[PDB]
Amino acid sequence: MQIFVKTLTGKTITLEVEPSDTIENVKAKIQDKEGIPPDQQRLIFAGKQLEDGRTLSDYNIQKESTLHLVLRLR
Amino acid sequence: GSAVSKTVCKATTHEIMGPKKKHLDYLIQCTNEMNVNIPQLADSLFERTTNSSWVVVFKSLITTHHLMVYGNERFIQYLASRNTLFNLSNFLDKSGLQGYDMSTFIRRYSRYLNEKAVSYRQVAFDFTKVKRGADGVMRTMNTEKLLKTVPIIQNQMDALLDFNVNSNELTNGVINAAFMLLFKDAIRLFAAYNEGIINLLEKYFDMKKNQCKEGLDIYKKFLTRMTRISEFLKVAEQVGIDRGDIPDLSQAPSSLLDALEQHAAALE
Repeated sequence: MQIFVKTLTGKTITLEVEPSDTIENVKAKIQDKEGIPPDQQRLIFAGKQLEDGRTLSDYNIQKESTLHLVLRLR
Repeated sequence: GSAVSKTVCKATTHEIMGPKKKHLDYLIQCTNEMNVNIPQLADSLFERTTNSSWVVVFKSLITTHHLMVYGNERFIQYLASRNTLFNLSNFLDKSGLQGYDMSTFIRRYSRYLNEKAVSYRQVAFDFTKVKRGADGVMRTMNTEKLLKTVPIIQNQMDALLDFNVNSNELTNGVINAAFMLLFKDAIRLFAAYNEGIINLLEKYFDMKKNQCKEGLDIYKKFLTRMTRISEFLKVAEQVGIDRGDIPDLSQAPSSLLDALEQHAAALE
């Protein structure tokens, strides 16, 4: 499936994923498309920061859902 | 000197047209020359706001605005230091129907230049002229200054959107010239505002419980201002402005309130 990731500067990313993909794996794929080190990526959905070990399906992230990327300091 | 005051009067004739470029570019030239009597120049422009014609008064304000944007910084610095700047809270030109219509717009525009001057005094720089981008002033500001600073951006914005003109009221060359300078300030001020917000939202998740409260109210205000900025940008669209010059406000971080509220909830 297709999900979207909107950054604070306004860019919207399209990412190819599966509902079982970990949040840690989703960040690694954001690394591959945008260059952002996973250790500086806050991912947010339904108001909660998303935990690295939990999966997309654990957070109800389905097709066309939009995650928010907030950059962080190590 | 005598030439300055005479070019000020040329910028502010009773001709129903905005100040002329030749007179505005000369005045900009003035501000940058070494032995400029900035007070005398400013003094000449205030003197022309004492006039009874709306045409004169509004063109004197437009010239001042023009000179704050494009003149030497020394001009905006002097205006921001003055005790009283524009005292047009009671201005009314009863001469004709245009005067009556344009007098409310003079009162509002005079208020907006005063706020622009107060904004500069309060942070000691022009929000519309500071370095943009990921290493610019507003992106990199540290937390205390950021929280005191973004509210001053918002107060300037509010005074700009209070000009509140409809496109079908931009019916002569004076008010249009003011409008186009208001538009230029607005997109630059919104750029500074969106940038302060980005920074705020990044820092928010490592902030102290009571900085998140300041920051949360800043953000809620940012969202209400953005609905009113979009109405103003629709007036710009109507008048015919280049649509590549109008910001796309869908790119602003406008859907994070929930994240900010749950995170303040957790901090208690």
